[PDB]
Formats: sequence, C-alpha cells, structure tokens
Amino acid sequence: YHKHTFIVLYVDFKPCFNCYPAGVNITLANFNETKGPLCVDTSHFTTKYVAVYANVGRWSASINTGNCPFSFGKVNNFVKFGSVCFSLKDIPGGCAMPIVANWAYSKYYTIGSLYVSWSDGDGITGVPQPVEGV
Amino acid sequence: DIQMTQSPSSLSASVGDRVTITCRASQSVSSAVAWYQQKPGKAPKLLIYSASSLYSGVPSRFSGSRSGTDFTLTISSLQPEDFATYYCQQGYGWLITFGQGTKVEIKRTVAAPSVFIFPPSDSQLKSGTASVVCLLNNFYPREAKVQWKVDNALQSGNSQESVTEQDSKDSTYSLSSTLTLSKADYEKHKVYACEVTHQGLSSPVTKSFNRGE
Amino acid sequence: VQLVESGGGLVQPGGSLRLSCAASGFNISSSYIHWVRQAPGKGLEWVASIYSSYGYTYYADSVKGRFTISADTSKNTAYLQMNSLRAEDTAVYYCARWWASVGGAGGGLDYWGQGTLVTVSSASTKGPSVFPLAPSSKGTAALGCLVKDYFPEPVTVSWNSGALTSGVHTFPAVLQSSGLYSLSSVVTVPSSSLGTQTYICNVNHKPSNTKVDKKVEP
Ligand SMILES: *[C@@H]1O[C@H](CO)[C@@H](O[C@@H]2O[C@H](CO)[C@@H](O[C@@H]3O[C@H](CO)[C@@H](O)[C@H](O)[C@@H]3O)[C@H](O)[C@H]2NC(C)=O)[C@H](O)[C@H]1NC(C)=O
Ligand SMILES: *[C@@H]1O[C@H](CO)[C@@H](O[C@@H]2O[C@H](CO)[C@@H](O)[C@H](O)[C@H]2NC(C)=O)[C@H](O)[C@H]1NC(C)=O
Repeated sequence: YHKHTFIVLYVDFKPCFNCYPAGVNITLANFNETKGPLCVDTSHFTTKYVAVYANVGRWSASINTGNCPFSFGKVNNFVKFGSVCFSLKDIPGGCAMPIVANWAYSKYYTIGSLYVSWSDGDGITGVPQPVEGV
Repeated sequence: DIQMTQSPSSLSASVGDRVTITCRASQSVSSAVAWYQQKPGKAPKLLIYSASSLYSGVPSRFSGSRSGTDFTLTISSLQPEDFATYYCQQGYGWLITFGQGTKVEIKRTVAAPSVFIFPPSDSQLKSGTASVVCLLNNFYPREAKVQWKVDNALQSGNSQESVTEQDSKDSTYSLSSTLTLSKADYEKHKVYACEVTHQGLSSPVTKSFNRGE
Repeated sequence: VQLVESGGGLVQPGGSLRLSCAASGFNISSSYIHWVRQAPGKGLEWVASIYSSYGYTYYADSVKGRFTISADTSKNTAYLQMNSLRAEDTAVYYCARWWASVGGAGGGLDYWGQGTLVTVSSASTKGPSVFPLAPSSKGTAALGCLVKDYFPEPVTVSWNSGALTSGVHTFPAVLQSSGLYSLSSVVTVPSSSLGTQTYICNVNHKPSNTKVDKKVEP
C-alpha cells in the first residue's frame, strides 16, 4: 500500500503569429501557491511532460536543464535523493527549469519557469514508470 | 495534510544511559525531519536537521536516524545538562508542525532536602497583609509534602507552592511554600512554622520561629 | 549574530498589536523568517513565515486572517501584526531564522531570540512591591527577595547586577487567590559571607515600567 507517487507538468499554449503566445496554461499537479511548494512524501516518484498545447503548429516546446544539474527524466534514471519539492514560483536557492518553446525552432521565447529544491540524501529514488492518460 | 506524532510523552532514566525518542510521520515524508531542545523558560535550541545534520556546537553523543516513517532521536549517554523538553519538527522553509514533545527527566540518587525558615518583613506588614515562606533546596525525589503548624495547630487554604524544574547540573529540586495571612491573624499566634515529610528524613523535621524574636 | 523579540506585553481582548523582531548579523531578505508561539506549559505550534525578497507570505491553517506577517528591509527587522485576539492566542512569541546547506530544500531553525510574552485579559497593568526574605536562623543558610501582587507576567529578577549565578533559584510564578502573580527568588549562601557581603536583588516588571534594586540585610 502506497510508495508510488507522481508529479506531472502540464503546458498548453496558443498562437504576429511568431510572437509571445497569449494562451499560457502552465499547470503543476496538486500545486497550490498558497499552500506552498509541493514536496514529495513518498519513496519513489516519476517525472512526465504533457503536451496540453495542441499539435496544430510548427511551434515546439521543451524544458532544458539549466540551473538545476539534474535534467527532467534523467531524474527518473535511478537518481537518489534525501528530500525534494517543486513549485512553479522561484524557490530561493532553487534549481531553475526554464520552460520554453520555439515557433518551429527558428525563433524562441522564455515562456515558463519551474523551480525545484534539493536535499541531499538516500531514501528518495529516481524512478521510471510508463504512459497512460490518467 | 501532514503532521507528526511524538512518543514518548515523558521519561526518566539513569545518567549516561541511552535514550530513544521517536516521531511517526502522520503520512510519511522525506528528509525534512529536525529535532530541537528547549530548556525550561528558555529559548528553544537547534539540535539536528534531516536526522544526519548537526549544527556546529552540538556534542557528538546526540544521534538522529530514519527508519521509514518512524524518526528516531537517540542520546547515547544521558547528561544532566541535557535535562529539558525536546520536540520533533517536520517541514521546510514553508509549513512545518510540531509533536506533543517529550520532556526528559534525570533519575538520580535520593537527595536530602535543605530547609530554611523565613518570617515576613517588618516592612511587608505595613500593607496590613503578611506572608511567610518555608524554603526547600536541592532535593530528590521531587514528590514531597509541606506542613504548616501554628501554635501547635495546622492550617490550610493559605498554602501555595511553586516547584523548581530539575537543576541544570544538580539534578535536584527546590520548593517555595508560601503561607499567606493578614496582619491581625499573624499577631494572633506567635509560636509556629513549617514541617516537612520526605523520604530523605528518617524522622520528619521542622523549623520554628517565635514571632519577632 | 542574534535576534530580539520586542513589543511583548498585555492587551485587552479585541485589541490589536504589532511585534518587532530585531536582527543582527545578516540581511533578513536572504533567509526565511518564522514566528512561533508557545502556549503556557503546552506544546509549540507553527504560525507563519515570510521571505522578504520574494515577499512570500506563508501562514498556518490556524490563523489565516487573524494575524499577518511583514518585515522592513531598511529596518532590517521583521513585524507581526495581530487582531481580534482570543484566549487561545495568549502565549510566548519567538521570531527565528532558517538555513539550508543544500539551499533549495531541507533545512532548520538555527538562531532564536529571547522571546517575549503576550497576554490578553481585561485586568490592566499593576505594580509589585518588593519585600526581603531575611537572613534566617539555622551549616550554610540562605536568603532571598520576595515579590507580590503584580499583574501580568513576566518579571525580571537579578542579584548584584547578575554577578550571582550558582545557587539562584528564581521560583516559577504562582497565581494568587486575588488574581495576581506572586513568586519568590532566592540564593543559598555560606555562613561566613554574611558578615561582609552586600546582596541586592535587581527586579524589573515590564507592564509597570518599574525597576527596583533592594538590599537584603539581617
Ligand atoms: C488549464 O488547463 C488545465 C488542464 O486542462 C485545466 O485543468 C482542468 O480543469 C478543468 C475544469 O476544472 C477540468 O475539467 C473537469 O475536471 C474535473 C476534476 O477536477 C472532472 O471531474 C471533470 O470531468 C472535468 O474533467 C480538467 O479535468 C482539468 N485538467 C485536466 C486533467 O484536463 C485548467 O482549468 C486550465 N485553466 C487554467 C487554470 O489555466
Ligand atoms: C489552496 O489555496 C486557496 C487560496 O484561495 C485556499 O483557499 C482558501 O484558503 C483559506 C486558508 O485559511 C481557507 O480559509 C478558505 O476556506 C479557502 N477557500 C477555498 C475556496 O478553498 C485553499 O484552502 C488552498 N488549499 C486547497 C486544498 O484548496
């Protein structure tokens, strides 16, 4: 009973067509700014990306390793940790996961920022799981 | 949606013995665990973070560990200066909550009490109200009984007592037994004072003072 | 590198008041700052924290609207405003700091201020009178200072300007039948010291704004 928990990132965007898109719907699972950054409470966790953005454009989107050393997904690659939490808002002393998209790839805009907190340790673990709509 | 339950509530133990305190994570969590020490009527003091992180100025004997949801704080050898309340905290720079906490007591030798007798001040009688006290210093066990005898006659309804916390080093206790009464009822009787009964005294002992001698 | 709570005292129910957290050694913007209350003879519970730089206000489920937190960077000092105080609120109030070596995550509370007391009751400030516990007849013997009919707690007791330490026994306060606090502070001494020694008890009561230093003699 319990042990498996997931954190997920939903991003939808809507289209000068090749400009800052107006429809931003960055979404963080189970996240309440007021409550504060979500903190994993389980031994195992998996990371996934969501194309809420409609596949109607040459535009493309990605999250690039930046301030944080550990890139998304690589995180799932059996990376150990002591404690971790995530919040859309910059968390002081936090890794920065730029959330960005490019029309086609020729042009780019700094649409989103995700920030994370690192706590060194061994209990928490990088983990892989598959894909389903839920 | 997260809390912690701290067990035990309170304990005593011999000096230099091993002491375990645990907190079960209401809905288990990560490494946000921390233990703190608060001395009586004193500022709380930092002990350990994430079980394994000790701030500078922490003695080696203290240890913190994780066993899943259960978080253990272990003091290898009980030291008298350690006597205080201890609390466990789960959280980050955001949120956090506290458990009921565990005050720890020192189990030590049978300690004889010292008694001192105190009549009121001549300057205190000026108000028209008077007060007396019987002093108990450096004793163990804490549990004991004060008696007030007036003209060979006991009294009641006037006795209020304050209890010291365990002494930082002495590991002993001191007691303030304040007997209150008005100027008139003071001057009514004259040969009187306090008796105490304790394990320390094979035969209970009493101090006495004649009024204004 | 130290903290100081300030502005602690008494206010009547329904009153509102603001508390001062002085800081020395660090810019408050760089660290989280929390406020914690200690219920009398009960467990502590978290109130709220604030990060000055990103103006992050995080409160507890206990008191969303009832209190609010702030801090001024030029002041380099943190504030806590409270309104419509209730009986449960009556507590000791400490401000304190937070640090992480990792940085982003898991941390702790390192430094504390002395902490101040806040009371909510209709009885207004009242001043105590100090009377001496005089050299007894007893070997060692001991003596002390006695305080009566003051409201509300706390009271500061000192001996010879705090030159005295070991043997001080400042008893906890006791609540009188009247509705006042009465406690006693004392010290164990030898027999010989009595001849020459000069013993004076310094005492300060914050709601009365009165400080007395009275000598003790046989
Ligand atoms: C931005 O996009 C997200 C993702 O679509 C939106 O979240 C979605 O909110 C709607 C309305 O609350 C959800 O629809 C309904 O949700 C309930 C469960 O909460 C479900 O019982 C209904 O059957 C229905 O699905 C929608 O499920 C939810 N996200 C998902 C999983 O699609 C969000 O509202 C959008 N707006 C913002 C905040 O920018
Ligand atoms: C998520 O954040 C919202 C922000 O509006 C919280 O909503 C209010 O939070 C206060 C906190 O004291 C409550 O008193 C209110 O009843 C909340 N209102 C509503 C409509 O929920 C909310 O509590 C936070 N948490 C959740 C799980 O929604």
